Amino acid sequence: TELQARGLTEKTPDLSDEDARLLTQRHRVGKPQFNRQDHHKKKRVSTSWRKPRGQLSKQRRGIKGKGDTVEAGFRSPTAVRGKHPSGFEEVRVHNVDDLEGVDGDTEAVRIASKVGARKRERIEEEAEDAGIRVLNPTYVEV
Amino acid sequence: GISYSVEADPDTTAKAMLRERQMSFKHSKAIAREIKGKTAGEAVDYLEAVIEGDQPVPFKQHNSGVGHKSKVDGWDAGRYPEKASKAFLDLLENAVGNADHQGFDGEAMTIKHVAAHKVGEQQGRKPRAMGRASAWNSPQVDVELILEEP
Amino acid sequence: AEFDADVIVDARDCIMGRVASQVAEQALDGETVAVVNAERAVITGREEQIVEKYEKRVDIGNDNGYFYPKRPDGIFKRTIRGMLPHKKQRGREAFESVRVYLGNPYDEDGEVLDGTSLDRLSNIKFVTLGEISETLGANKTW
RNA sequence: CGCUCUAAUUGGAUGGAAGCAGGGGCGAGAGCUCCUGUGGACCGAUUAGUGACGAAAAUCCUGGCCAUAGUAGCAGCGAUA
RNA sequence: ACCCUCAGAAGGGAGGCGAAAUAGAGCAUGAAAUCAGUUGGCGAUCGAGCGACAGGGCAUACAAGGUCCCUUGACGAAUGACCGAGACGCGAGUCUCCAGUAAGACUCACGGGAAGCCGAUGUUCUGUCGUACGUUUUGAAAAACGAGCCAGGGAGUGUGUC
Ligand SMILES: [Cl-]
Ligand SMILES: [Cl-]
Ligand SMILES: [Cl-]
Ligand SMILES: [Cl-]
Ligand SMILES: [Cl-]
Ligand SMILES: [Cl-]
Ligand SMILES: [Cl-]
Ligand SMILES: [Mg+2]
Ligand SMILES: [Mg+2]
Ligand SMILES: [Mg+2]
Ligand SMILES: [Mg+2]
Ligand SMILES: [Mg+2]
Ligand SMILES: [Mg+2]
Ligand SMILES: [Mg+2]
Ligand SMILES: [Mg+2]
Ligand SMILES: [Mg+2]
Ligand SMILES: [Mg+2]
Ligand SMILES: [Mg+2]
Ligand code: NA
Ligand code: NA
Ligand code: NA
Ligand code: NA
Ligand code: NA
Ligand code: NA
Ligand code: NA
Ligand code: NA
Ligand code: NA
Ligand SMILES: [Sr+2]
Ligand SMILES: [Sr+2]
Ligand SMILES: [Sr+2]
Ligand SMILES: [Sr+2]
Ligand SMILES: [Sr+2]
Ligand SMILES: [Sr+2]
Ligand SMILES: [Sr+2]
Ligand SMILES: [Sr+2]
Ligand SMILES: [Sr+2]
Ligand SMILES: [Sr+2]
Repeated sequence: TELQARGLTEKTPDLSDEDARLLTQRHRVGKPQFNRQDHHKKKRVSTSWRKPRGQLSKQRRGIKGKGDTVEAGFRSPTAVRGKHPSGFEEVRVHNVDDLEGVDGDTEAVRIASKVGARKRERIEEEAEDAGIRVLNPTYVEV
Repeated sequence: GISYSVEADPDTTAKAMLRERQMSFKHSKAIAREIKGKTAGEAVDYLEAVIEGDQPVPFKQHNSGVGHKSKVDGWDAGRYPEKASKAFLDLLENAVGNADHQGFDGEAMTIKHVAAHKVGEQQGRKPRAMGRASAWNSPQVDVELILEEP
Repeated sequence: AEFDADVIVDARDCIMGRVASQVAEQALDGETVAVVNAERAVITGREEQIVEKYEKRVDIGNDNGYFYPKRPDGIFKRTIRGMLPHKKQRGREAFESVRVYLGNPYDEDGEVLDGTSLDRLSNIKFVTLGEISETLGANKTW
């Protein structure tokens, strides 16, 4: 009658006190957009980052209000860098044999886009049995 | 060409289209804008009064240099585009005709949707001074119409 | 017409700019102020130079215009506007909630604000706002 | 970091590949990735290579397109029809 | 094909074929510039590098993000009191004690709450900063030079020798 997701959708990882502190920090602090200078002024100039090279560039010179320039000081904490907002470390899966060695307490799984409905059904049920959450589940009518 | 940009329920609706019409697009936007909401019969009487010069079509967007008309309400500029009005009458003759064939009361039906689209230009060239030539094109217009039961 | 004022100020024998500075401060704090007896408001100094400044402001202008008020009604209102960011939303709201009057249209007597009063027994070099307006050419309607 | 094609190793796809549109997540970032729709046949990853490999600019080139504008012209000529 | 419409082998409507006609003839896909219609936000008293960062309004089907608010409590860096008591100062005010105390960013726990609700996205409002970009130049917002806009194209390569 209604749509429901396959697998352990509500599963949360068990992180140490320090890894949860750092995850909450990354979420609070965030980071600026880091879009290219004047991307909004010209349609031919895309949003993708390019170092402002111009000798007179306001952003290059670090004028306040012209946006933050990419620096190493903006990096996220090592202990949490790359984690999903849930706290899980991602493992990209293509088949059933890719689920082997995956710890469902630390890692969650993301099935590649290309993988069809047939192979997805077999990956999803074998993941639920192994205690692993699928980040992109199939919504079946139950 | 175009396709109907708005959904239409066949049981309470009648459709019609004009293809690659060599008429002014600017005039077509203005006519469409003004006849929308009106009854098919009201629109026919309106467009006939325009061809006669008794009723002006408000030119709200394409009005540079257009003189003011007293009969224009809430606005100032307007004209009497007969060519595009005669073409819209062909569209309303078709629409009401399709309607009557389906068992509806064609004239009494409300114009739910009417929009003009520039499908292209019939390329032309005009010789100018100094051994040079410039464009002299004709706009090709498509216009959709969806009539609905009151 | 009625204007429900929270504060009613008596400008009589009071130093204009000092009243104006306080009325501006209060209008930005949300108060609905009404300056009363503006014809009797005072401005210190040598009359000849004061009138020279106000006469120059009347003679200044072009096609764009420089509308300078001749009546004490508007002169006090303009003095207040120069102490308010009238172009900004908050500033315009503050200014529009302040009104200056000739005489006293209210039943209540106005309050004399601190530090604004001028002791006539101690000062001879000053002018009444109405005296400036008569020299400017305004019709004495007070 | 990204692009092309080669190779080894190894995967995905008509139970819907690439591409495109809109949207979610990650990376300081180059960029990676997922969802939905469209599409309807191809597509990756790692490693070692290959190079006609990355654009906002050059009065840059080609194509397309908007404003200009329903504007100028469709009068002027000793032939005013 | 048939039928209706039409001046009509046009076009249109209805209909038929096919998995698909948004595969219908320069007919795979169908980007941007850009146009018509329309939705959301703003809007006819108000100021211009168009934004970045903060914070508010209004707007939001699912999916791929799931957080967020308030009482209270724990922890508590730098910093750090009011009141009161005593004592100075012409005075504004100050010293001593109270006290490195109460407080103090972040984080967490119990209880309660939100699901357009938190994030995010669109738009708009407020605060702060802000006269493009690239080039030339001692000095560029420049009344120095280039570009109408978009897409695609567009610049360290080969041999020999060292
Ligand atoms: Cl690094
Ligand atoms: Cl046009
Ligand atoms: Cl003037
Ligand atoms: Cl201001
Ligand atoms: Cl004196
Ligand atoms: Cl913390
Ligand atoms: Cl080089
Ligand atoms: Mg852009
Ligand atoms: Mg004119
Ligand atoms: Mg010639
Ligand atoms: Mg390998
Ligand atoms: Mg290129
Ligand atoms: Mg460059
Ligand atoms: Mg060109
Ligand atoms: Mg003009
Ligand atoms: Mg004659
Ligand atoms: Mg095609
Ligand atoms: Mg020089
Ligand atoms: Na009128
Ligand atoms: Na009128
Ligand atoms: Na003075
Ligand atoms: Na003046
Ligand atoms: Na907002
Ligand atoms: Na140059
Ligand atoms: Na420059
Ligand atoms: Na200059
Ligand atoms: Na041009
Ligand atoms: Sr897919
Ligand atoms: Sr216009
Ligand atoms: Sr004050
Ligand atoms: Sr489109
Ligand atoms: Sr190249
Ligand atoms: Sr044109
Ligand atoms: Sr003639
Ligand atoms: Sr059909
Ligand atoms: Sr200014
Ligand atoms: Sr402490």
